[PDB]
Amino acid sequence: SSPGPTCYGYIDDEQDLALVFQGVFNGNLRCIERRPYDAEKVELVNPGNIFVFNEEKSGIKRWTDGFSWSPSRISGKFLVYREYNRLGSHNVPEYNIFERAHRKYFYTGLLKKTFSLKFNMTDSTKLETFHLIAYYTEKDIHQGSLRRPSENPFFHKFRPSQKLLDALQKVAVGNGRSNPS
DNA sequence: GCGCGTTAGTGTTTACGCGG
DNA sequence: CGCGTAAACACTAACGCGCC
Repeated sequence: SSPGPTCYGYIDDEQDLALVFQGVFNGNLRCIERRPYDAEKVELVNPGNIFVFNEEKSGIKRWTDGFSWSPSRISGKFLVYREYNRLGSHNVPEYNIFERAHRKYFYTGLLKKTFSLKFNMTDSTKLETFHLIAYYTEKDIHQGSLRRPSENPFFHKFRPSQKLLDALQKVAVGNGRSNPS
């Protein structure tokens, strides 16, 4: 079934995030308003797919796509997860194969990164929570087949308000020590 | 539909590695 | 130390099974 991604591309840094969020605040980019159905979940997971949803307005606090994910790792201010399956007995790279006893599993190459932003949206300081989910693949990192919002003319009009930029820099995960090259 | 035990998503906490 | 990685752990939403 048919509601789809909020936009298409790849998120690398806060500038990419800011454009997507601003695009959502303006109303050009449509957020997810309800949890996907079981059959809708299978389609979510396509590379380049980006989803944004308001926690309060949608009732979604945790995003579920029905796939198998590794434990969370930190990459800057993002959380990253890796999809894994079990073997047959078709072949895959050695390093991508592991074995949680007793059975043997492998990493597919599909990846998910997440980001949460708490941001004022009227008077007072009641805060709404915006969730961002982005799917991509290792392969798309080599080929560079996915477009970043910040290098995509479509997002240019979504130039971020300073309040958004400030809110984004205030964000941290675990110890604030994660900082990949 | 509802109750209830299990799994999983989202982080925090704690531990590991190393330049110099 | 200061910087950066990465595994362990804790919380509980969300799932899914039984019901028959």
